[PDB]
Amino acid sequence: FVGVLSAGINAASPNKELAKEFLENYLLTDEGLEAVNKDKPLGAVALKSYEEELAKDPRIAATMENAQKGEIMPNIPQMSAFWYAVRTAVINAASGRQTVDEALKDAQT
Amino acid sequence: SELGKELLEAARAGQDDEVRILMARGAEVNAADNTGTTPLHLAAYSGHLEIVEVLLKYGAEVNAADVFGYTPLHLAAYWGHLEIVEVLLKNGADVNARDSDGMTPLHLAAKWGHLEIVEVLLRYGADVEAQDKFGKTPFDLAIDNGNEDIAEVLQALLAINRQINLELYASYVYLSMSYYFDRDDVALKNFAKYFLHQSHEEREHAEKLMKLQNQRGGAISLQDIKKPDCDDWESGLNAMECALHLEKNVNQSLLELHKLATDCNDPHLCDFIETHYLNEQVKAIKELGDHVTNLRKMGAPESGLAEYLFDKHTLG
Amino acid sequence: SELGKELLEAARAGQDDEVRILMARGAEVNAADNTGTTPLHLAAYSGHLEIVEVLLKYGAEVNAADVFGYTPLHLAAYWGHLEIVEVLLKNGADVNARDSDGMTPLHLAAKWGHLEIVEVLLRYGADVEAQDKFGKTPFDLAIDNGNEDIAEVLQALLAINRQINLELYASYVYLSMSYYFDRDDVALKNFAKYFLHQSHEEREHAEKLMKLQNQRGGAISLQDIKKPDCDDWESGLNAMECALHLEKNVNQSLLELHKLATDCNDPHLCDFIETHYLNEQVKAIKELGDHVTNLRKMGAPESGLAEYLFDKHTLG
Repeated sequence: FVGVLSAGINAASPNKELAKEFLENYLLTDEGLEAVNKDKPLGAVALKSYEEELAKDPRIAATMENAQKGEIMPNIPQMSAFWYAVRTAVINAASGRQTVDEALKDAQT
Repeated sequence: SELGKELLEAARAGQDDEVRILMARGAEVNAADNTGTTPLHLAAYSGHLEIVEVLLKYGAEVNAADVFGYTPLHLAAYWGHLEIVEVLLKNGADVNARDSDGMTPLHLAAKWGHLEIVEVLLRYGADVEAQDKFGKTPFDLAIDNGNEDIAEVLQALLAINRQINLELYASYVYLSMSYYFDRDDVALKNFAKYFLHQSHEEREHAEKLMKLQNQRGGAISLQDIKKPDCDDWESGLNAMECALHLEKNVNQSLLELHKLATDCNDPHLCDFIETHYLNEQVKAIKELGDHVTNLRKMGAPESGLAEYLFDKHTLG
Repeated sequence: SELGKELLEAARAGQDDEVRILMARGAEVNAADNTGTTPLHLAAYSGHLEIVEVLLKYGAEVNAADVFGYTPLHLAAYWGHLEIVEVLLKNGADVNARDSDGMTPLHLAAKWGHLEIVEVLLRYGADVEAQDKFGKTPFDLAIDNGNEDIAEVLQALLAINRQINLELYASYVYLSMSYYFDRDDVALKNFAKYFLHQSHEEREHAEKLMKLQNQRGGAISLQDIKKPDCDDWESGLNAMECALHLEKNVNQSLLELHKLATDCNDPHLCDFIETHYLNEQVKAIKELGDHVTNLRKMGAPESGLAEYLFDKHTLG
């Protein structure tokens, strides 16, 4: 699961261009991600050049390759039932109460 | 299970002192968890023989299946622990136990390449021809994983058992032939005498192969003997031709057995075959072809005078 | 079929002169109507042997099935014509032909009470155990219609064939037992020698029953010989107890055979059984019970010294 920390602008904002300038020319650049990473890092980031700066850490390279070959997290509420359905699937799998197909088609519906 | 999980922790960890004290307190030995895993299962998976021994001393179940079908023998064969395999078989473990996949412990030991486990399992009667859900025998799992010596053992054993069954089959065909020739409408006594002699010779051939298999330490495994193709042969000529066809089939299977023995680097088996079997087949085929050509030249089957006189002069 | 219906009318009516002239003109013999009825079918249904003979001389089909499955042998067996049944069997008529109902000609001849047809059919290998769509054997059709002598013949034949198969079975169990006792981990030579002797004696018993069946004019019919129950016996005591159980089973089936022979008024079979079989069974059961009690008193199986010394002193 690719979990992406993003910066959403409020939809009631009359401050569109100011925050867009702050996000594009200051945040999502080399020095902005550098300044935030001096206190707490962000791992794999979205900006390409700063990914080339951080790719000397092999943890960051492993994170970005798993992220680019991974599945993006769904933005939909049915995902909640997913976390209620398929979890029970492995509770029927590793415990052996059901088989593979039984647990997975129980998580299907 | 007031001390059952106290047995589970020692079975996971391997403390003979802990289980000795728990048996001093009378801890229950059949403590099954939610998935069926017993203290004997963990004792087998771990590979400490002492906890297994004392668990069997207090009467633990040797054939307890989990929710996946595995017994302690399955897990013991997977991880390659010889002594616990031996003592499980010594306490009445079922050697042909199937899991959810239908895989016997022999499947596992052939898939992973443990020779001594395979041999001890073969000693106790493991089925060579058991197939799993994919239709794989242990021979197939041994060739797919590069365990060539296991596959050699498994192939030679099956081939010798099939030759034993084939010699037992041929004796019964000759019995049928012999008692056809003394029906009151087929009154040929020397034909019947000849075929009874052949029946007893083939019984001796099969017994020789059984004795050889016992000298090598292999496992004899007997099958059904199927009934002959006819109850009614038709003449002396037709029965002689069927007997020739039969002995040629037997000779061909013996040649395949010899080639298999030569691939497996077994000079003793090769010399046994070519000393007791390969020259007798040649003699028998020569004699039966002699009988067929003489009977055809005399004018049989459509001459009843020919078979009477062949009965008197050649078989007499 | 320019002369085919001209053959049908003579087959319905029975004129040897008409069919002689039609064969002088070369009339076709395989004239099938819309329902498959051949001139041979009507020749059989009518019961004139000469037209059947000349139809087979010109190559009529002996196994021509109609739309209901009947052959000329079926109709011949229904109406009770012995000579045409004989010459159809002489020309290669299939004796186990099934109709639409699965009823063989033996079913018909047993249902209607024709003895000589039943006997000629049994001589050529008719199946005693053939079932029709209702699951009825010819024995059932003979008891349902009051043909008690047919049912007697059919019952005695089946019983003697089953006794032959049972004697062949017991010889193979003893062979298994014998070669268990010379494995290198079961090193008891005199046990093995004893059980090989028993194997050959049972082979002789079966051959005696086969010779008796040939003297009476009955039909030997062989079946499969099934594999013994174990490959691994466990001790000398356990094998002796299994052998005792086996010989008791054989004795019980012999007593049932004797009672059946007494119902059928067959003094020769009764005297044969009680002269060659009933006293040997008593001797064998006495000896095997002797062996079992001595082995139990010496302390076997849990004393390995007991079986060694029994091997030396009793079987030596």
